[PDB]
Amino acid sequence: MMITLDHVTKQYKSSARPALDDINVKIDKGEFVFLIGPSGSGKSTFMRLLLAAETPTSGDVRVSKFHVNKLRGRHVPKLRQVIGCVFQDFRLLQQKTVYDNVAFALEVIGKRTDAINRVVPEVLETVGLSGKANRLPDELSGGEQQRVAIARAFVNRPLVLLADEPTGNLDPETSRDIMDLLERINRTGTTVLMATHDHHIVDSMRQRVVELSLGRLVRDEQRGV
Amino acid sequence: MMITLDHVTKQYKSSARPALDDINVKIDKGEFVFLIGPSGSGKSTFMRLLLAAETPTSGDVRVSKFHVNKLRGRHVPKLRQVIGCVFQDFRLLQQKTVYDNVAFALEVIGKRTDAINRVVPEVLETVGLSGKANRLPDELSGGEQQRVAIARAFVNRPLVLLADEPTGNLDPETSRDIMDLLERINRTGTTVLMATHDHHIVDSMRQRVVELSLGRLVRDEQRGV
Amino acid sequence: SRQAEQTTEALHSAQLDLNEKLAAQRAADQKLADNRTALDAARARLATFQTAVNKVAAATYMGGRTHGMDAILTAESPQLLIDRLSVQRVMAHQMSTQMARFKAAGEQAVKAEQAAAKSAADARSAAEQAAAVRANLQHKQSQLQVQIAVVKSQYVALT
Amino acid sequence: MRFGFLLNEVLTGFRRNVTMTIAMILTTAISVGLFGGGMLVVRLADSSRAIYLDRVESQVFLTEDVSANDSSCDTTACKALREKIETRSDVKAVRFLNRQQAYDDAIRKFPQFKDVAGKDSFPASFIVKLENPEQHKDFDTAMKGQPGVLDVLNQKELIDRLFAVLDGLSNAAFAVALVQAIGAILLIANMVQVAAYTRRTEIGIMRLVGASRWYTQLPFLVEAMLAATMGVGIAVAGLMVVRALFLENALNQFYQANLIAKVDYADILFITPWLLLLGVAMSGLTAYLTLRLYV
Amino acid sequence: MRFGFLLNEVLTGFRRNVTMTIAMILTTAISVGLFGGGMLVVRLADSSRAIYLDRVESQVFLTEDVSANDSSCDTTACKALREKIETRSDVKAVRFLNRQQAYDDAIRKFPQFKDVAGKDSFPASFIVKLENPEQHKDFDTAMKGQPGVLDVLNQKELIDRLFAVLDGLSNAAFAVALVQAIGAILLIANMVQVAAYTRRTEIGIMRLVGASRWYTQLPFLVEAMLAATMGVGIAVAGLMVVRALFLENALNQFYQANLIAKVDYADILFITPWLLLLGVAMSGLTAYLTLRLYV
Ligand SMILES: Nc1ncnc2c1ncn2[C@@H]1O[C@H](COP(=O)(O)OP(=O)(O)OP(=O)(O)O)[C@@H](O)[C@H]1O
Ligand SMILES: Nc1ncnc2c1ncn2[C@@H]1O[C@H](COP(=O)(O)OP(=O)(O)OP(=O)(O)O)[C@@H](O)[C@H]1O
Repeated sequence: MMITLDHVTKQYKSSARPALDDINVKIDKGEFVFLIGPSGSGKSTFMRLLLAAETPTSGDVRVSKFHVNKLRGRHVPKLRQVIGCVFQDFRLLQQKTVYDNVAFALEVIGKRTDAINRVVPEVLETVGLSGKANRLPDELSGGEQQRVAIARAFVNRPLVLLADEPTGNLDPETSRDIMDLLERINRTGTTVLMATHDHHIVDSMRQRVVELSLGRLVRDEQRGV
Repeated sequence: MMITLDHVTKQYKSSARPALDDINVKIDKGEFVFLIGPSGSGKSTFMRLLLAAETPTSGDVRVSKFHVNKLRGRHVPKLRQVIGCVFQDFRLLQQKTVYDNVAFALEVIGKRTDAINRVVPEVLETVGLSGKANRLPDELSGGEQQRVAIARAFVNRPLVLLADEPTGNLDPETSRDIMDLLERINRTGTTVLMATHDHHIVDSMRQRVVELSLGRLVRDEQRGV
Repeated sequence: SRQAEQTTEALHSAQLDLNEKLAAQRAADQKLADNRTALDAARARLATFQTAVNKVAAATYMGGRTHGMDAILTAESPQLLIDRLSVQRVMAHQMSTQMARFKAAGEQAVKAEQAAAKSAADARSAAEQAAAVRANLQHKQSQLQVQIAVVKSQYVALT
Repeated sequence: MRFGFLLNEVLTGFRRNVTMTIAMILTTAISVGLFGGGMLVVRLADSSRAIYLDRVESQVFLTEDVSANDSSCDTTACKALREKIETRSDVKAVRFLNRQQAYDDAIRKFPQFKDVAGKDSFPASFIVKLENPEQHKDFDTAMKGQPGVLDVLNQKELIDRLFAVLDGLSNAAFAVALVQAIGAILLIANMVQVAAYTRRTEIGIMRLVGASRWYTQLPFLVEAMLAATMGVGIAVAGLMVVRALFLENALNQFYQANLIAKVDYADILFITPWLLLLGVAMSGLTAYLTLRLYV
Repeated sequence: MRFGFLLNEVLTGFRRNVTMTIAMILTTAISVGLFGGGMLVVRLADSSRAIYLDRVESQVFLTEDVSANDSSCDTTACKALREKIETRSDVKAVRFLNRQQAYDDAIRKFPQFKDVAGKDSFPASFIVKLENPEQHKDFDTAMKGQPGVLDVLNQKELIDRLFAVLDGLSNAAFAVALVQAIGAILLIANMVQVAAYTRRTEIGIMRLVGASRWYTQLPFLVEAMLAATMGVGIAVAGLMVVRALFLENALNQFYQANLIAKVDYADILFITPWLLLLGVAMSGLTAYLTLRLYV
């Protein structure tokens, strides 16, 4: 009944380090967690297993629903409405407008056209981007390319907001306004998994931390730095 | 007779903030140097100006062989002989061998077959990757993809190296053996523009730093932190 | 007196060879009276037929273009075309039979020429062997004169 | 249902990628137009053969001894070959033909061979009319019960052999049209292999937000469907303009000749929806599996 | 230096692309095959004019007392017939022909009388050219009933139709080959675009380390040159198998009908080098001039 996964692995063709070996990770509703991981360990596979784009070699994936290890492909697209994700290089279409990209995710799900634009300024004002909303994303500077991507990821009412490194090509000054931007999102409606890359920003707001060293649990207390 | 550019601009189609307006930077011979700034600084446009893949809107660019603002397209690959570069995506062919990828950068020039392999074992020990020469890069882990990417422009003697953020995709635990690589390259005699983006690595080795803010140099002192 | 009486029966018995030689050259002459006559008839019928086969061969030069797709090109109506094939198919057999008979007559003429050459060689050989029969008769049949000459001198001590 | 979003989506796809679909729009037009031309050539052949089969009768040759007689048929043999052939099913009208008549119509309607055609070369014949000239395989095989004949040259079969130049061209056009079919099937199959490379951005977004596996294929599908319909629609125009420029000039002289059943404005349109129902299905067989097995 | 280092990447490009590359083979094969077929059938057109007469021509046949005896037109009987046709303003010139020139030209117009058929059979002709090919209804029927003329031939009617249907399909095949070539010349242009899409790493690394401008598009042109030669090879292979199996039922019959000229399988060798140069030219003209402004 609880939305978590455990005991997973991923061998592909060559095993070497088969992602995770024996994990028992559990996440609760409305938590702000990190993910400490070396670059040769494998973290994006763990987020990929949450999106069920890769079949697990072991264990069971289960979020908000029943067991999704043997999930039918017809029930795969009815899962991804309550799961939104972000990437590194912003995943932005340069031809569309700023208001067009944020009104693209809810448009393809399929509902009434009048309800499409009723939530675009309602989420555009919460991300601090209610302004220059008809400009091309190339005209926008690099400090707000993610600020339309997060709002595109939050066009609906999802359960989890997992984040595959929103920063990484941003300043430490320009990462302050976007790590706490997810904090109000966490405390209002959702749980959030900001999978970090470094350790500088981790011991700053003193929140929950997860350490994954080649699939091994190394630091899991959900308190302090 | 140094290798430096002055008073650069790049209007493109829409000017807005056309990269830089007027610079007076100076790079010595075998002089290590950063290039730090905000997210929308135009590091990639500065790299493209240094490779002369886009003509400057004003001023001239010089790398102490010719004034590269108005060179013929015949002489552009001869400019590109002494210039190497690195990126985020590592620019690695996923099918050829690790010894094949480094050899690819010199056999595209074309000489006798002994002369390619007279330097590849002589340079593969310089990067520190002493082994895995018959290994595919997909089988290799992520920490040495950037190492073999850096150990590609060293099949010849590049007079000026330039880098466009090797770090960011490398963790601070595993960038410890790649930040000191650039000092070992600098002490041989060739210079590199280590264009970093974060500030944790700037005040760590305390070398020459050129600051920038939307084309305006915040500070330029070429010493200390 | 035995020098002349030993060849008495030879003159009586030496008529058989000249009789059979005369019979052989007579047989050669009577076959010679028919063989070139048959050869002349066989070449003469083909001689009368060249002026017909070349005329029917050159007859299609003055507008006889009807031996394929061209026969519908000179047609104006299907009604005059559907009955045209009924005579075209039987007319196209006519010069085929003419060429077959022409090849047969040429082979027969070659056979008649070979037979005439073989008969001429046989007649030449028959004349050559028959000439040798009457060549030596001038001294073969002169023995009777010797017998008549020694008949008067055969009297012992003048009777 | 938001039907109007796909209208601007296909124009965005055509604007981002035009240089391969503007070649495909020509090559599938030829790939279906060769099939349409071969189909109308088969139509022309069977139409001309059907409209000229009705005036096809049967002819029989006779032996020399029964054809060297007088012109009127008075002997016992020629009525003996006449009274027992009228009592047949396909036989309805038998006309006796003489010897001297054949040297009249083959000279007046054919002013050649007037001095070389032998008199004892055209025998008497019985022209026999049949209601089923295509079903003449019984009539030629039923002639062993009639003596006094030489041969039958398969009655009058010299129509399909006459039309062999285009009978061997129709299947040639079909065989070279299957070459263009097998050269356009894979082109439709790998249209999307370069189309997705041009719009990897939003197809990834629309995959992670959770669109349907059926609904994710329509922007890659109707851009092939409408292009295939436009391909057949330009193919019929291209066949129309090549017909009215090159083939009709070669068949204006067949109006007075009246030897071809010909084609018109309606024969091209009688097969045009038949061309659409194969061209659109030809696109959609290999535009549907190339997403479900490669994407 | 040595050219053998260019061979071990075009094979890898063919290994990674098995669907774009063979569509090239078929798409050049169809255009080259249609252009070669059109060239072959228009060569059959002007090759067939040697055995026939042009529109500005006429034929007439004289008797035996003028053609055989006094073979040169010198008697007053020949003059009074030769100069009578110039009394009316309908012709331009006559031609001196006789039985001396009757068998040297008999080989080309009938391929069956080179054997011993018989000498001195063709009569004198004296062909005349008339500038008004509309008064041919009564020009031939003016010699009828007059001694000195054996008969008259006027074959110029109803051979414009066979010329028309012969060259109309040539013009149609030229149009279809042209529009196929227009559809294929930019298929050449997007080979390199989808190749730069699917091989984006090494083209994007050879320009950063510094390569010569020629060697950037050398492994985009070497495979195009061999693909063009493979396409023309499959085209000239496939034109025989459609000629000898599906089309070898009419032109073989036309040898006995003496309609077409001497056409064999060796006639393609006169156009294979032009076709070979044309295919690689139409490949390289668009494989090089596209990539000038991209880099
Ligand atoms: N295509 C692949 N084939 C084989 N193994 C793969 C593949 N992709 C990922 N892996 C495995 O996943 C791990 C590394 O994953 P990946 O390369 O996605 O980076 P990561 O460590 O998760 O971090 P990042 O989010 O920074 O890319 C290794 O164990 C590697 O073997
Ligand atoms: N293709 C382009 N054409 C014109 N201007 C561009 C282009 N790419 C970037 N710019 C301009 O360059 C500036 C920022 O460049 P860009 O967004 O490429 O990042 P950057 O500062 O070079 O950093 P990084 O290389 O680390 O991503 C902005 O003024 C932006 O408008």
